[PDB]
Amino acid sequence: ETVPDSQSPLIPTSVGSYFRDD
Amino acid sequence: STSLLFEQLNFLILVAAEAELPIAHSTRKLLMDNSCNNCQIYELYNENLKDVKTDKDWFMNKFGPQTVHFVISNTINFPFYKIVYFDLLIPVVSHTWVQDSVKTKRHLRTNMYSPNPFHLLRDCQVYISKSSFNKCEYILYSDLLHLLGGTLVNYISNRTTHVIVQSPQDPIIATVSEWKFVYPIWILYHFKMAKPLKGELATLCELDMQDTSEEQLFAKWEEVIGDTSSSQLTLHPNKTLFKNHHFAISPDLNFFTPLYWFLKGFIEDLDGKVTPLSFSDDLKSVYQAFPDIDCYIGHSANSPILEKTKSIKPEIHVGNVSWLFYMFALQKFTPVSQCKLIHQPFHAKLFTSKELTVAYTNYFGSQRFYIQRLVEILGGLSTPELTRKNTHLITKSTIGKKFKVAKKWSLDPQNAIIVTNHMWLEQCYMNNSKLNPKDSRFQNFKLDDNMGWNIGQIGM
Repeated sequence: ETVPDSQSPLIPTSVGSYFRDD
Repeated sequence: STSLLFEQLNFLILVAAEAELPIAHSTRKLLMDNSCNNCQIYELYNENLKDVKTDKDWFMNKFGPQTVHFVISNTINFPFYKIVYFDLLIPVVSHTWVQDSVKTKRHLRTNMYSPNPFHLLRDCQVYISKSSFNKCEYILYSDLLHLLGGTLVNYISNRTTHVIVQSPQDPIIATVSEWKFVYPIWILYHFKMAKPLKGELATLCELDMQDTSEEQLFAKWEEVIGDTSSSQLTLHPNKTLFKNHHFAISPDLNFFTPLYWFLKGFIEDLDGKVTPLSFSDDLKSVYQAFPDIDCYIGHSANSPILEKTKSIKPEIHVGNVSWLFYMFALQKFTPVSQCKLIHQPFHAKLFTSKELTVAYTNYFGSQRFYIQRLVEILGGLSTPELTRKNTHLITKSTIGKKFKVAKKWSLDPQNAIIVTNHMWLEQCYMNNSKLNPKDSRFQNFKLDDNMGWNIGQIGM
């Protein structure tokens, strides 16, 4: 499932993934 | 008590004074009782390092041939600090990192335990809103954040302390609504002044919904970082770093204009000169009118401006903004070919998110920053957690549950997550080619046996 970092996310990385000059 | 927590890891303790021998002995004992592979001691105070070049080769021969994973020191005042920290990307952590890591039974993140007093954001977990920034802005803000010891996250979480935005209009603010929304001057202030942000100045840097006009943002920037006299003046004492150099700044760096003023002041305060190139310039005449221009600074390796430039000035140094800041940390001017792959104008994206959504294990501190930068400029995503969303696991060694789980999933013909080392990422970028990650060389998970296999050396 999810194996943590070992060194919890709510709003994921892929949502706000674009730059405003893409 | 005892454990296997530090298994297969090499340590080096720097003792800065004879009074620190008891804490040096007390830390070696914790590291041995938890099964470290090796722990050397080195007494700085009992050797003359005057007039001996403590360089990269000196360090590898003196303390290798295998990697050092962690240097334990409560000071950065030693003459191979920059070699260790900025070139070889070996973390440098305080004695307390050993204690806390044993107590929590985990290899804690190195950032909070750095003794570099410039690492003013060592506590912060910072989200930089991509929707808010151009690519070249994002890259610069990340560079400076990392140079200030902070951690870059690509997700908002409970751990997140700060969200960097450009303006109230940015779509990340609304769709969200603890942690604090700030303008990028929050970063730049710490970098330029080298002291924490505490006055009314600290109030200017926070997201304010009345600032719907460009003229207001411009006015907070000129106040927070406009005008000078800074703290910790001893930390970067080479104020002529860029003397007799003159930088042509590409128009493909479309910075927020105050942000360009910051970069111009950074360069000029280090005694260098700056000319901005525009798209409508005639390049022959710009370079003929300013014949002392010897460096080009640009974002993209495929800019037409850089193609025509090379034709006119084929011996020009060709770098990116990152390159400036790396010269800043080395405190020495350095040809690009002697720096790292990330200090060149960026290649066109190689992979998509779909081909390249990688996860990684056993990379601490700057090596972490470095995988992330590499994945970015390769065109993929990286995640802090390993899930089935991931296409690859990047690894140095065979330890950690993360490797065991992902090594199991790679046996399935359906799953087909790939387990490979970091040199596949590096060689892909250097050759600008989708190489095959199951090749012999990229299945070597014994990179720690040699320090030259440290991530970041390929391309030097």
